[PDB]
Amino acid sequence: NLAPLPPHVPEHLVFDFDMYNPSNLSAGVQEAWAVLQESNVPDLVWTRCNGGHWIATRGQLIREAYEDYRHFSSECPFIPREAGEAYDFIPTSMDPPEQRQFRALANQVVGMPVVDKLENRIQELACSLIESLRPQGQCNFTEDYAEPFPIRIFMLLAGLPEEDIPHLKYLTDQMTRPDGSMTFAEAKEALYDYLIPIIEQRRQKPGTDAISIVANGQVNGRPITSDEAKRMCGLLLVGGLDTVVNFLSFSMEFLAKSPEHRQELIQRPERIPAACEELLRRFSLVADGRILTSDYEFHGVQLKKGDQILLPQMLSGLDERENACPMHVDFSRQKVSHTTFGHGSHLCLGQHLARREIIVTLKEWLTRIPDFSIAPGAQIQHKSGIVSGVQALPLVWDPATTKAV
Ligand code: HEM
Ligand SMILES: CC1(C)[C@H]2CC[C@]1(C)C(=O)C2
Ligand SMILES: [K+]
Repeated sequence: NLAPLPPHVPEHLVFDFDMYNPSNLSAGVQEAWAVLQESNVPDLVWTRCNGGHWIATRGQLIREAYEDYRHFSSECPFIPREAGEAYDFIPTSMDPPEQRQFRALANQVVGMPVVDKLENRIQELACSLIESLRPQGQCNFTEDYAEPFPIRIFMLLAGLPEEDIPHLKYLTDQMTRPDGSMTFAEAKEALYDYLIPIIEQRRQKPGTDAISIVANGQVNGRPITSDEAKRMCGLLLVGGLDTVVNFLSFSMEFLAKSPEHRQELIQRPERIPAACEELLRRFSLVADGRILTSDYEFHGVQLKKGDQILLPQMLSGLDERENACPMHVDFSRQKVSHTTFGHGSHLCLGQHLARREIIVTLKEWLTRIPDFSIAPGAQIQHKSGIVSGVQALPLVWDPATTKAV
């Protein structure tokens, strides 16, 4: 149920939003979150759900809060409170100045030059998976492409066996969209139980994979400890297994429902980079936040030391103060404004690898299967959380319209 109102929270600012189960969920998850941006609702509200916390609802306030690490700390970034307390991943659980040194090391394994290195295998794998599904006339897109494609690339990058994917994917999902069988703390500890033996193994026998580079790496001179390497590798696992996976499915659900947008990109495959950005704005999917270090008056509201505030990256680009007609997808938008990959000092390091997996998917899929639909009568359901997603996505096409390349 609800959590009792704190003394400092005025009554006219209460709007009971549940981020794990929004009441408008059937209309789509972005639409369900967009109810916070209607005429009746203020820029900053308090919900009594999930222990009780603030939510900033506007792009202006979300950008402002992510720039100010002094008042708004990363130490406790997840809601509910006990998930945020247990959270100790690197570099996401630290503020500047100390987080900055770990960023350069993580950038060695997921940054731009490693993307260039992988580009040939990313190409190879997409074409292979799509050419396999092509004669079939149908697929559950989430199972058949959206999961195997990003995840297999990450397991290659990190040098882990493919047979381990089911176990790891399950644990990751409990951290982002819990079903109640595991607490955040139990999920995290089980991921660490997996990593520790492997990090010890590649510290005595180094390879060229991602885990070997992190474990044998250096932060601003000094050798990195086994503990820090475990906490950095934990984040990379979560990021590689539950981000692009979920976004690909939102993008393809839209494309199956809009043959005009599908056609524009077939006619002009050079607009596909630009299309990628608009889809990232419209189908943004991440929402975490920050904790108040002191009492602070933020835009005429009293925040108290210890309060959690959810600062949904998702909402910035759906805000009509930033983009006009925000629920409409337009590939020739003049300025595409979002904070899909974050804002401030914690800007997503894997964003280059993300965009390449997205752009290669669009180009290579439309090139082979230009005409497809949602399976008729099937109702598409979303799920909300720290990272939102899609439960299933049955597609159908007719194999005579396809092209073997
Ligand atoms: C659709 C794809 C993706 C989205 C929307 C996304 C979103 C984000 C967001 C919002 C943050 C900031 C978190 C915060 O401020 O608390 C972030 C950080 C981060 N992401 Fe991503 N991400 C994506 C893909 C990836 C991938 C594929 C990886 C690579 C394994 C990854 C690795 C990281 C890392 C290492 C950080 C931590 C950076 C730091 O704290 O300094 N992300 N991402
Ligand atoms: C997307 C992410 C990698 C980023 C925000 C949520 C996430 C799952 C993390 O724990 C950090
Ligand atoms: K913490």
